[PDB]
Amino acid sequence: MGPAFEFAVAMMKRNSSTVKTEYGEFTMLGIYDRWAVLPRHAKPGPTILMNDQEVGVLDAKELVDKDGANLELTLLKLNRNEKFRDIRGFLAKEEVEVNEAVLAINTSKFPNMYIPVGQVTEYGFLNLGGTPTKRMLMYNFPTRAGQCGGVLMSTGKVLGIHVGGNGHQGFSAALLKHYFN
Amino acid sequence: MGPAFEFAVAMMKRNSSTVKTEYGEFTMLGIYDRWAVLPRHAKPGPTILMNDQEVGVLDAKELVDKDGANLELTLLKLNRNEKFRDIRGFLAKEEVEVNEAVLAINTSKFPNMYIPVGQVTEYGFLNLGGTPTKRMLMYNFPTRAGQCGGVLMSTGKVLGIHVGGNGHQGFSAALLKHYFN
Repeated sequence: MGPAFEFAVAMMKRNSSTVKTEYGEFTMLGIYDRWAVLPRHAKPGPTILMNDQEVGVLDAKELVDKDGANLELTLLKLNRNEKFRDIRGFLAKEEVEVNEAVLAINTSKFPNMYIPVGQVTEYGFLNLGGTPTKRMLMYNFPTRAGQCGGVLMSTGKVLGIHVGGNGHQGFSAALLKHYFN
Repeated sequence: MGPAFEFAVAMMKRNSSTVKTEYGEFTMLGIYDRWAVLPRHAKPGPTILMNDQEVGVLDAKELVDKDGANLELTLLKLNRNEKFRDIRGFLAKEEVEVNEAVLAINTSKFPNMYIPVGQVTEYGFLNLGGTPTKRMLMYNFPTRAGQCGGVLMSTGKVLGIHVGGNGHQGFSAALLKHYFN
């Protein structure tokens, strides 16, 4: 658990920011270059607020699988000079299962908070409030709203982005390496 | 940092509970026997809610120093059979300063959350919203309300209880071993 928290703290400090869209405040992870990811429900507009400063959004991809199914992630390309530390080598080729994960949240409502969720299992398919969603990861933790965007991590691995919950279970979209080109 | 989080997680799981008084929801730490501590502002009544079950409060001591100054902690003795794991040997004789601390919160608004606050320094005297307060510990973290009661920890040490903040600084009351007799 300790090494996962140590990994998470350094990761969040280096690659995470707090983002405000018209739909709420979210944790955001920069992946490489000027590309980041948000949970789909952040519905970013043509501009976002990133650490309280206004930033233009050049592109927004709502990710779906080959048979069109919802993946619940939105990739965005930001209009800014500074480049994200490349973290693509932390992203698995496929769904990671682990016995000890930490979920990191970085917003106003949850500033630098970390949650031990323990075991993460590829749950896979999920009807996420009406929408057929795939590549879900599940862990047991008493969900609240505003955790959306939280980053799911273990030692050396960024596993996914928190996208939903039901009182004792949380769901992350798996953050796969191939999303990133 | 990792060992502190590992310490905190096990400590919270063993000795902490979520408590509702008429003044709010708070993290509570059981110390030994049927004695626990709350931040003063929890103002517990003759009964509390502890993990959603009603519990009688046999005694409540608002702690002050020898010259009467506010210490911002309330000790309470609970009317229940189950005994707290004795954690008095984790409590320092005097104010602990450390370079890496973790603040643990366990309520509905913040369920099993952990925050790296880094360096804790005996700040000592503080005018805590009108009240002259002593034996304060200070750390830098972007405070929100509902963190009251949070438990401040490092590897092997329970340092204090979170009692106040101002946007970038948090304050804990030092949890001294001698309070406990």
